[PDB]
This record gives sequence, structure tokens and C-alpha cells, in this order.
Amino acid sequence: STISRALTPSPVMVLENIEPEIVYAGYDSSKPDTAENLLSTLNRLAGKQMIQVVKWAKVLPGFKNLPLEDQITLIQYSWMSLLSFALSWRSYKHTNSQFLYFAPDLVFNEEKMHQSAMYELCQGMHQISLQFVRLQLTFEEYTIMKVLLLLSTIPKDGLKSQAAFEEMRTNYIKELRKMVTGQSWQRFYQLTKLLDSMHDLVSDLLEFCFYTFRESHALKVEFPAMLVEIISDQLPKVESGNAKPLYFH
Ligand SMILES: CC(=O)S[C@@H]1CC2=CC(=O)CC[C@]2(C)[C@H]2CC[C@@]3(C)[C@@H](CC[C@@]34CCC(=O)O4)[C@H]12
Repeated sequence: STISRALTPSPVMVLENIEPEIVYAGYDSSKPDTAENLLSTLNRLAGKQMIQVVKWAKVLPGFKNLPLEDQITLIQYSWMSLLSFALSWRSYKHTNSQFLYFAPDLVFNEEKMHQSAMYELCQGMHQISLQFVRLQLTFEEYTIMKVLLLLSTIPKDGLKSQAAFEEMRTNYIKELRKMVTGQSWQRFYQLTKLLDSMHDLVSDLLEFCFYTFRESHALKVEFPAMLVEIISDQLPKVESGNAKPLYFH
């Protein structure tokens, strides 16, 4: 047992091992970069990324101590935070925050950001990547923060297993605290601040997403079944005031 306990990978080590492989957009560079084409491509990429999110959630420590309804809830609430945060990370790691690195076959410069018709939302996410450069964010801090985003929104009256969620959330907050190890406190607070700031960015991304979804026929913006499922459930929940964002500050 002493050997067993000592060799057991730390939660952070597991997070590295389970991090999904970077996914391809299947961006069709032969179609013109109209807003309609780009947004439909982003939605298709979102579908493929959500496949990976679910797989990663299956094997996420603490996350299976949670009832199936709570797991589904948290993913539906936070999928946008997870995917936009991962975007900021890939942009930071693969292009030194020069570009928005959606996929290896789909990298946005300024021109694409304008063409997508969500220029300001792209800017918001790029700004997060530029903060990654200011902070020199580490993969370790990144993976923990991403789990904290998964646990950043709950039903206004709580989850089916509120105590286990609370326990799991505190453990990852602890993991973050241990990982940032005067200078220690300041980094931790800068990271908690960045996480908080994701709620406002994500509310704006969701607002655009929900709008585009409800008008997808007029807009000619396609959504894959994966996204149709998530948004169809999430939209009326979020709009009935059933979502509660958790803030550090
Ligand atoms: C600048 C951003 O943060 S894009 C945002 C995050 C993201 C990162 C990826 O890597 C994969 C692609 C996603 C998940 C986008 C998919 C498309 C989303 C949902 C967009 C916000 C608004 C939009 C555009 C069309 C629509 O109907 O809603 C998502």
C-alpha cells in the first residue's frame, strides 16, 4: 500500500495523461470565407471537440464520484468555457498568441476574425491568449484551470450531489494553489481573476451561439447533432435563470 500510494499519479499527472489530442476542423479551404461558411465550420469543429470533452470527462478524477445527471449538467453548462479556454491555450502554445489556433487546419488571423462576423468575440479570446503570455501560463496551471471551468457553473438550487461537487471543486482549487508554489499568492489570485473573467466572455459567446442557433435557418449556419443536443437542452435552462456562475471574487 505504501508503494501503491507513492506511485499513484498526482491529479495533475492524470490531467496531463487524459488531455485530448488536438482535433482537426476539416476546414474546406476551397469554399470562400463567408461568415456562414466559417461559423458552420466552427460549429462542426465544436462537435468534434465535444466528442473529446466527453471522453476526457469519463476519466477525469473526482468527476465520476458525481451522479450522471450532475456530470451531464456541468458539461452542458461549461462546454463553451472549456472549448474557448482550450482555444486560448492552443493559440498561446502553438502561435505564441499571434493567432487564434482553432485547429491545425484552421488558424485565424485578423482577416478571418472579421470574416467570421464575431470579430469582438474573437478579440476577447485572443486577449485571454495574450494574458497567457503575460503570465507565462504553464500546462499544469492550464489543465487545472480547465477543470475549474468545468466546475464553474451549477443549477441555481444546486447539484444532485452538492457535497461531492464541493469536495471535488475544493480539491482542484487546492491543486491550483499547490501548483503556483509573496509571489505565490499574487499568481494564484491572477489565475482566479482570469477564471472569473471567463464568465463574462462566455456569456457573450453563448449569447451569440444561442442567437445563431435559434436563427440558424435564416442565417444558414449549420450545427452538427452534437451541438443541437447540447444547445437544445442548455438554451432553455440558461434562459429560465437555472444557471448559477461560481466566482472566486
Ligand atoms: C472566439 C471563440 O471563443 S469561438 C467559440 C469557442 C470555440 C473554440 C473552438 O476551438 C471550437 C469552436 C468553438 C466552440 C466556437 C464554435 C462556434 C461558436 C459556438 C463559438 C462562439 C459562437 C459560435 C460561432 C457560431 C455559433 O453558432 O456560435 C465558439
